[PDB]
Formats: sequence, structure tokens, C-alpha cells
Amino acid sequence: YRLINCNTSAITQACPKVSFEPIPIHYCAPAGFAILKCKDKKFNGTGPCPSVSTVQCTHGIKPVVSTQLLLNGSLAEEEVMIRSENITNNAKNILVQFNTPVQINCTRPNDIRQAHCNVSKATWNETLGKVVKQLRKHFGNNTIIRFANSSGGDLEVTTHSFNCGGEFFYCNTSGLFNSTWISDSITLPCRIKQIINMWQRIGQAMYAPPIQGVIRCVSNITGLILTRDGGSTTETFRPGGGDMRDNWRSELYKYKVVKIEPLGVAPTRCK
Amino acid sequence: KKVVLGKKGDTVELTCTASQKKSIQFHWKNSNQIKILGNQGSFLTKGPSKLNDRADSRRSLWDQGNFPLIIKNLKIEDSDTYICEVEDQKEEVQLLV
Amino acid sequence: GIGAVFLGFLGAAGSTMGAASMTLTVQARNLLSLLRAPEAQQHLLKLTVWGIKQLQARVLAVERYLRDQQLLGIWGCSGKLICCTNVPWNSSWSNRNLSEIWDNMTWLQWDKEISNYTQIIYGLLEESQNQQE
Amino acid sequence: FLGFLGAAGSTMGAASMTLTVQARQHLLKLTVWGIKQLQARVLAVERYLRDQQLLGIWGCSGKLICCTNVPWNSSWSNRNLSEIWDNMTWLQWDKEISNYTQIIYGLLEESQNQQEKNEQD
Amino acid sequence: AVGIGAVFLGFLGAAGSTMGAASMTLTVQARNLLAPEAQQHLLKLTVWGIKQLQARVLAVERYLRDQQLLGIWGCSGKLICCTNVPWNSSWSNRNLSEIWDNMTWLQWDKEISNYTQIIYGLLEESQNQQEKN
Amino acid sequence: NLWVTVYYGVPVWKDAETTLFCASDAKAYETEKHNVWATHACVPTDPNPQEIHLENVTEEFNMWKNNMVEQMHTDIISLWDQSLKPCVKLTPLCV
Ligand SMILES: *[C@@H]1O[C@H](CO)[C@@H](O[C@@H]2O[C@H](CO)[C@@H](O[C@@H]3O[C@H](CO[C@H]4O[C@H](CO)[C@@H](O)[C@H](O[C@H]5O[C@H](CO)[C@@H](O)[C@H](O)[C@@H]5O)[C@@H]4O)[C@@H](O)[C@H](O[C@H]4O[C@H](CO)[C@@H](O)[C@H](O)[C@@H]4O[C@H]4O[C@H](CO)[C@@H](O)[C@H](O)[C@@H]4O)[C@@H]3O)[C@H](O)[C@H]2NC(C)=O)[C@H](O)[C@H]1NC(C)=O
Ligand SMILES: *[C@@H]1O[C@H](CO)[C@@H](O[C@@H]2O[C@H](CO)[C@@H](O)[C@H](O)[C@H]2NC(C)=O)[C@H](O)[C@H]1NC(C)=O
Ligand SMILES: *[C@@H]1O[C@H](CO)[C@@H](O[C@@H]2O[C@H](CO)[C@@H](O)[C@H](O)[C@H]2NC(C)=O)[C@H](O)[C@H]1NC(C)=O
Ligand SMILES: *[C@@H]1O[C@H](CO)[C@@H](O)[C@H](O)[C@H]1NC(C)=O
Ligand SMILES: *[C@@H]1O[C@H](CO)[C@@H](O)[C@H](O)[C@H]1NC(C)=O
Ligand SMILES: *[C@@H]1O[C@H](CO)[C@@H](O)[C@H](O)[C@H]1NC(C)=O
Ligand SMILES: *[C@@H]1O[C@H](CO)[C@@H](O)[C@H](O)[C@H]1NC(C)=O
Ligand SMILES: *[C@@H]1O[C@H](CO)[C@@H](O)[C@H](O)[C@H]1NC(C)=O
Ligand SMILES: *[C@@H]1O[C@H](CO)[C@@H](O)[C@H](O)[C@H]1NC(C)=O
Ligand SMILES: *[C@@H]1O[C@H](CO)[C@@H](O)[C@H](O)[C@H]1NC(C)=O
Ligand SMILES: *[C@@H]1O[C@H](CO)[C@@H](O)[C@H](O)[C@H]1NC(C)=O
Repeated sequence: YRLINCNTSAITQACPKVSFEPIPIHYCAPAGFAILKCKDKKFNGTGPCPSVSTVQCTHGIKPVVSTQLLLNGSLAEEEVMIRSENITNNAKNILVQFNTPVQINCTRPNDIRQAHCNVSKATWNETLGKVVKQLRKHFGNNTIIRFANSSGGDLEVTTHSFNCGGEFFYCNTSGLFNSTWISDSITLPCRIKQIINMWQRIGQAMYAPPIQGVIRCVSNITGLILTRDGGSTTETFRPGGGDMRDNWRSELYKYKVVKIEPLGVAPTRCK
Repeated sequence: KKVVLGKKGDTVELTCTASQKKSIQFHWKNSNQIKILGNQGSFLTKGPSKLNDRADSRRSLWDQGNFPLIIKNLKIEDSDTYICEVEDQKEEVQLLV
Repeated sequence: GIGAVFLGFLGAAGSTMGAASMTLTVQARNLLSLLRAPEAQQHLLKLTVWGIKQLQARVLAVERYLRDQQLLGIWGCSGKLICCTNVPWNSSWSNRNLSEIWDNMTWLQWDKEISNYTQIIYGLLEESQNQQE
Repeated sequence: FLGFLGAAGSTMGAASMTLTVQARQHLLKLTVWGIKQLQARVLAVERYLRDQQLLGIWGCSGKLICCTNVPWNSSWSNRNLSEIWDNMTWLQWDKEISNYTQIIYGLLEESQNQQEKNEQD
Repeated sequence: AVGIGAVFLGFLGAAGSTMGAASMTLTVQARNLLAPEAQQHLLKLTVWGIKQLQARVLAVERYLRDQQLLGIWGCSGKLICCTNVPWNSSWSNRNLSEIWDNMTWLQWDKEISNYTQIIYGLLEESQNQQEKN
Repeated sequence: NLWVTVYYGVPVWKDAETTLFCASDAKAYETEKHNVWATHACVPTDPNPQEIHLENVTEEFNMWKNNMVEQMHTDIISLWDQSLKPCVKLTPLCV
């Protein structure tokens, strides 16, 4: 009644080594409905959007899951946007968009369970530089910003996990957040784990061994997910993520499904 | 304003609980509002507190609403107050060893 | 086909109700507005679930339109866009000056205005069209 | 666009009122039987549009209940009109009126047709 | 096809008759009308079934786009319908007996087609101003 | 003296939730695993998309309470479960 028996089952399907390239899937609205795009560009997600168009289907959204990053997404148009439900709460995932894609090359070279992601330095230092510009808007442009690593938890959210080609990479983004902002390339030591935690429901999954050849990955980082830690100050932004809803609250932030009611009544002086 | 007593070292199971049975997002913070332990979808996460290596939770109980917090190696300095924030029910449980 | 005009109504939102009814007259004329590849036997039953799924939309856009104009045709007028009928306007339905309605309000305001009374007018439009017959 | 509009119509006063209220591989199994459920709907649209031209010729287009200026004859099943709505199903009408429905449809032609010339003068 | 595709072609009977003779047929024609191989049994059910339902819903939405256009003018379902627009006498300047006794619709429509956009604007406006006041 | 009008063709909105149907340009032959899933449960893309800019309208959105984000979350659970079939699951049952 308190320590109730939970039978951790184990269903075993027939598992080949299948390809995996996510295509853009855009959601249309049925007949008699519409979708209201928010064509603003300072739009922080909430509040009154002053320029609203009406479209039936949205842009080709790519279902690209990851933790701690948002690969192959869609970009901003003016500056780096910083969205949150309630900022100054220290329990809400601060989303971040990029108006320029920090390209990341990631390959398994020729150990089978080892890979490397290469990201270009100073395209990252300026993009960490753009973020500490708009971050100081919600603060007192002081209280020295210190990026740092994660804190712990599962291995899926303390490292930038993704899945390119069919294998489930786990990259140690620890050089990407090590600076502190007062008032050539980088290499990341990825693995390929076979025993992962599913993001779908609660449970573990063990997969086939990695494929034999080379595994390329050309993804364009268009987004972060940070998190603060309110002490009693420097406001350290320890990155995270992992609820997969937040990967699609950053490509469905400018949309709204309404219902069209085309019958109105009014008083007139007719006869 | 619950009361939980430990001796030293033992595992205490503080508990907040919702009424949904559908694995909704919670957290766990302390009196200085630093994150102790958190849920992120279907994965666990810690926070940069001083219980970051010692805290834990039971993963299988999230699917029935029960979101515990299991602490190992009880020192004297964790005698504080802890706050579970499920969606609004910011319940406070205090701890002593 | 018809689902194109179901969304073209929204081009007059944000304007005033005197202007949007006039735009509707122009919109009245504006509401008057192919898989032939070599298909393998694997493509045959896959391009046909792409055929039925689009044709479950074109008939829903027809069947919604006839479920509109069945409800209008109860209230006297079938096929009329601008239709006024023989029910007197009650004063308790958010009383306001008629210049304070057709000149300084958008149509979305009336959703916020009389939605507490919108069901009551609909029964009156049935009864007076039944009492007159 | 109704072809059924059933709602289990039994008692006529409940049938009249609710009428105003209500109607106001494995891919071969689902593609053959999806086209069959589109031939149901698309016919049930074209059965409506054929019908609403017939009521339009009588003058009763669009209105579900319509009243018109043709009284009963003597040989049109003269029962009392108060018990007729009390205990009878709508099914029991087409049993009760057999060959009169063809001349009722003819008289409702000329009742509108003489009226179109009457208001013309 | 097998629905309201025969109605659009059945209108074209009695062309070349006089305009009184077509009018007598208007209300009466729309009263009277509106292999042991498993592989062929599949296509006759699946892709030849869709392609004949893409032509039956084409004839529906061709028809409703006509009865909607008569709805702006005010008729919407009456086959014979007359309005409040007065006939301008600079429209072919012809005798009313010379038109309805000895002239065919094709001969008639060739006369009028210079300005049938101008007539179609008036019937919309007159049904915009008979429901305005 | 004023009489009730009825207009058909009015731009009126109404906050409500519904089931959005997916659309993407799948190929219907490729054995890449998204082009398989986007053929069973999608539709071809919009060939001539309809888009209207609305004048003078203001409109309050919300990102953290959208009801189509939980409709994207459903169709990606439903993707990966028919896409990456694993060798060994361990799903807690908890009777
Ligand atoms: C963000 O979006 C981008 C898209 O813009 C994503 O980038 C994609 O990443 C995936 C994952 O790696 C790529 O898929 C794989 O690409 C490999 C490289 O192929 C390219 O180079 C070779 C050599 O020059 C060419 O032959 C290829 O041409 C192929 O692609 C074209 C279309 O572009 C087809 O039309 C052709 O017919 C060719 O097939 C490319 O130009 C490629 O090796 C790989 O194919 C193998 O891998 C899968 C499993 O991973 C097998 O199912 C498949 O059959 C192949 O397997 C053989 O080879 C491997 C060796 O790797 C052996 O081990 C096997 O046993 C077997 O022999 C697959 O095509 C994709 O190309 C790429 N998209 C691009 C570049 O546009 C990012 O991933 C995305 N980000 C995230 C996070 O998802
Ligand atoms: C956003 O989060 C902050 C906490 O960081 C909330 O502020 C708290 O509000 C409660 C109200 O019951 C007060 O008792 C606390 O003292 C506040 N704390 C701080 C640090 O301000 C704030 O209410 C949240 N925003 C919303 C809209 O709920
Ligand atoms: C990810 O890389 C970092 C960078 O090395 C690892 O952090 C520590 O880095 C110091 C370098 O000053 C090493 O001496 C330590 O051995 C590293 N590890 C620890 C535990 O302190 C970090 O550990 C890497 N992540 C993982 C999961 O191994
Ligand atoms: C978002 O913008 C609105 C006004 O546009 C503002 O009231 C709100 O505080 C903003 N929220 C964040 C997290 O920036
Ligand atoms: C990489 O970023 C560019 C923009 O600079 C974009 O056009 C391209 O599509 C991206 N590549 C992807 C998403 O694979
Ligand atoms: C990654 O970076 C290292 C060091 O900068 C370099 O030696 C290696 O060739 C790079 N690999 C790729 C695929 O860019
Ligand atoms: C990033 O660039 C700034 C100048 O824009 C420089 O001051 C800083 O040192 C750079 N970061 C690192 C880690 O060198
Ligand atoms: C980087 O992260 C690892 C574990 O994620 C941790 O051991 C290390 O101390 C971190 N580095 C910093 C500077 O926080
Ligand atoms: C069936 O008959 C019972 C008894 O008269 C009645 O209460 C019920 O409403 C009838 N069913 C319907 C659908 O009218
Ligand atoms: C053909 O022309 C003659 C002479 O004008 C006319 O009487 C006759 O009615 C026409 N044919 C038909 C079928 O109307
Ligand atoms: C009628 O239109 C034709 C072209 O269709 C033109 O040649 C002729 O001049 C026009 N006549 C009048 C009177 O407008």
C-alpha cells in the first residue's frame, strides 16, 4: 500500500538497425478552423501579439529531440530571444533561440563506442556573448554571469544526448559552458550508449550494437535550454533540459488554433 | 509544516503527492531556494546544492503521482526545510537528525 | 475547394462592423473563388490512403457549409448574406447607442458582448419564423 | 446534409421536436472500406440537394417544418388530428397514406404555381 | 458524374428553341431529374473508386458555387426569379415581343454579353440596399 | 424599432481545442523510418497555401499553455514506437 510491488516487465521485440532522418512535419487545422501565426519579432511567447496573420498550416517543423540543445530547429529574425514561463522562479527551463546556427560537426571516426562532436570556437564565444547581452536585460547588468556544467541526474540530461543515423550519442558538453562574463575548434568526448533511458515513458531500453561504417552528423544548433540557481550573487546558468515538450515549445510558440464562427446577430433599423 | 526526524546516515523518504497518476513535473527546493532534485519529463535531474551527490528518488513511483525524495548519509547540516512544488501545492517538510 | 472560403471570412477582422459588412459584399464575390505518376503495387494502396484522406476533407468542407445554411434556413433566410428578420431587438441585450456599435467596435467585441444572450436570440429566431408560419 | 437523421424516432411529438433540435496488407481493409464510407456521405449530400430542389418548387426550401395552403381531401385517411400526434409512429404514416402522396405532391405544385402568378398580378 | 453532372448537361436541352419554350421546361426538368479476376476487382474498388468520387464532389461544388451566386442576388433556389433592378433601355434597345417570341438564348446572349458584368453588379447592390434599410 | 439581423460571413473567433491533422511531403517508397510513418498517418503538403494578413488586430497568445504542443508530443511517441523498435524494453508496470 506504500511499498507496492512494481513488476518491471521486459518486452522484447524484433530489432533491426533502421535509418533515422527526421523530415519536417507541419500541423494543419481541419475545415472550419484556422491557425493564427504571430508575426511579431520581439515576441517573448506570452502577452498581446500585435501583428497576427492567419495560416492553416505551420512551417515544416522537424521533430528533433535532444537535451541541453535544440538541433536543426528554426531561427529568430532580430536577436537572441530568451523565453520562460516565470523568470525569477529558478524552477523553469529558460528557453533560448539563436538567430545564427552554431554548426556542429559530429562523426564516429575510424573503440566502437566513441565519437566526437566538433563545434567552431568564437562562433560559440560570440553566441555565448549574444546571450549574456540579452540576459542582463532581465538583471541589473551586473552580478557576474558564470556558466558552468550540469549538476547531475540521469546521463541523458547531464550530457547533450541525441541520435544521428540510429545510434544514441551522449556528448559531454563541458567545454561549452565554462566561462564567466565580467561587466582552433572545440572537441567534445561523445559516447554511443546502448542502454538508454527512454524519454517517451518511464523505462530503460537496450538496443543493438552500433553500425560498422562511418556515422556523420551535420546539425545546426538553433537553441539552448539553461537553468539558474538562486543563491543569496552571480546567477549561475547550469544548462539542462529533457522534458521533450520544451523542444516543441520552441517551434510552436507563434501559433494558436481558433474556431471560426461565421454567424453573427446585431440590431439594425431595417424592416 | 510536516515533521521528519532521522538519526544519521539513514534513508529518509520525504513525500509530496499529487492526484493525477500521470507523471507531472515537480521539483524540490530548500529554504534558500536552491534546487535539490527535479523531474524533467521522464528523466531525473539534480541541482547544485550541497545534497547533489546524496539525494535520490524512486523512479517507478512517478507514474502513480508519488514523488518522493530519498536522502543518504544524513549529516547535521541538512537539518533545514524542504519544499516540493508539484503545480501549486508548495508543501514544506522540515528535517532534523 | 470550399475550405478556402471558410477562412477568407477572417480578412475583415480588426476593422469596424460597418466597414466589415461592406467588405463582406466584396468578399461575397471573393467567396465565389492530381496524382498521375507510375504507381507500383506498393504505391497503389499508399497513394490511395492519400486520396481518401484529402477527400474526407473536401466533403467535410461541403457538409459543414450545408450545416450552416440549414441553420440559416430555419431563421427565414437561406442563402442571404445580410439578412434581417421580423424579431424586435430587446433592450436587455447589452443596450448601447447604434452609433456606439457600428462605428467604434470590431466584430470580436460582440463575441465578448452578447455571448451570454446568443442562445436566447436563436430560440427567438426559430419561434418567430415558426409563429409566422 | 442528412441521409439518416434517425435518433430513433418513435413518438411523433417527440419526433417533431427532436427533429428541430438534432438536425438543426492491412491497408486494403481500410481503403476499400473508407471509399464505401465516402460513397455514403457524397450520396447523402446529393440526396439533400435533389430534395431541396423539390421543396423549392413547392416553396418550402430550407425550412424543415413548413406549413402550406392545401387542405385534406375526404379520402386522405380521415382520422382525428389530436390522437394522430398522440399514439402513432412516423412509420405508420406511409402505411396509412399509400397512393395519396403522389397527388399531394401534385397539388403542392399548383398551390405554389398559382401563387406565383397571383402575386404577379 | 453519376450525381449532379447530368443536371448541368440536361440544362442544354432545348437550345435553339424560343426563350418561352426553355422557360416552360425549367421547373419541370428539375422535378423529374437530379470479371473473374481478383486484380481488376481491386482497382475497381480502390483507385477507380476514388477517381469517380473526385468527380462527384466536383459536380457538387460546381453546383453550390452557382446557388451561392444566386444567393447574393437574393433568389437562392428559385429557378425563375425577378428583381427590383430596372431594365436600362440602352441594353440592346430591342422590342419585348421581338425578344421573347423569335430569339434563341444563344442568339440572345450574344447580344447582351457586352455588359453582363454591369448587370451583375447592380443585382448585388440592390440586394445590398434592400436589406440595408 | 430596431430588428434583429443575422449575418453570415463574419470573422468571429472562439477559443477551443481540436485534433489537428498532420501534413508533410513523404515519398511513399523510402524505407527511411520517418517517410514510413508519414505515409500511414499524414497527408500530402499544401500545394497552394492560403495565408491572410489581418489588419489592426491585437491578440493575446500563450506559449506555456498551448494545446497543440501536447498534440505534437503524442504523434512523436507514436512515431518512435513504430520507428525505433528496441531489443529489450523495461517498462515498470506498478500494479
Ligand atoms: C539535422 O539535419 C541533417 C539533414 O540536413 C541531418 O544530417 C543527416 O544525418 C544523417 C545521419 O548521418 C545522414 O544519413 C546518413 O548519411 C550518411 C552520409 O551519406 C552522405 O554521404 C555519402 C558518401 O558521400 C553519400 O553516398 C550519401 O548519399 C546518400 O544520400 C542521398 C540523399 O542525400 C541518397 O539519395 C543516396 O541514395 C545516398 O544513399 C550522402 O550524401 C550515409 O552513410 C548514411 O547511409 C548509411 O547509414 C544508414 C544508417 O545510418 C543506413 O541505413 C544506410 O543504408 C547506409 O548504411 C550503409 O553505410 C553504413 C556506413 O555509414 C554502413 O555501416 C551500413 O552497414 C550500410 O553499408 C545515411 O544516408 C543524412 O545523409 C544527413 N543529411 C544530409 C547530409 O543532408 C542531421 O542528422 C540532423 N541532426 C540531427 C541531430 O538529427
Ligand atoms: C514567479 O516566481 C516567483 C518566485 O521566484 C513568485 O514570487 C513569489 O510569490 C509568492 C506569492 O505567494 C510570495 O509569497 C513569494 O515571496 C514570492 N517570491 C519571490 C522570490 O518573489 C511569483 O509569484 C511567480 N510569478 C507568478 C506569476 O506566479
Ligand atoms: C566532461 O569533460 C570534463 C572536462 O575534463 C570532465 O570534468 C573533469 O575535468 C577535469 C579537468 O580539470 C579532470 O581532471 C576530471 O577528471 C574530470 N572529471 C571529473 C569527474 O572531475 C567531466 O568529468 C567529463 N564528463 C564525464 C561524464 O566524464
Ligand atoms: C513577456 O512579455 C510580456 C509583455 O509582452 C511581459 O508582461 C512578460 O513579463 C514577459 N515575460 C517574460 C518571461 O519575458
Ligand atoms: C544549417 O543552417 C542554415 C542557415 O545558415 C540552414 O539554411 C540549413 O538548412 C541548416 N541545415 C540543416 C537544418 O540541416
Ligand atoms: C575534429 O577536431 C579535431 C581537433 O580540432 C580534428 O583533429 C578532427 O579532424 C576534427 N574532425 C572533424 C570531423 O572535423
Ligand atoms: C570571447 O570574446 C570576447 C570579446 O568579444 C573576449 O573578451 C573573451 O575573452 C572571449 N572568450 C574567451 C574564452 O576567450
Ligand atoms: C563539469 O561537469 C562534471 C560532471 O558533469 C563535474 O565533475 C565538474 O566539476 C564540472 N566542472 C565544473 C567547472 O563545474
Ligand atoms: C421509447 O418508448 C418509451 C416508452 O414510451 C419512451 O419513454 C421513450 O422515450 C421511447 N424512445 C424514444 C427514443 O423516444
Ligand atoms: C426550327 O425552325 C422553325 C422555323 O423557324 C421553327 O418553327 C421550329 O420550332 C424550330 N425547331 C424547333 C425544334 O424549335
Ligand atoms: C461587344 O463586345 C465585342 C467583343 O466581345 C466588341 O467587339 C463590340 O464592340 C462590343 N459592342 C458594344 C456595343 O459594346
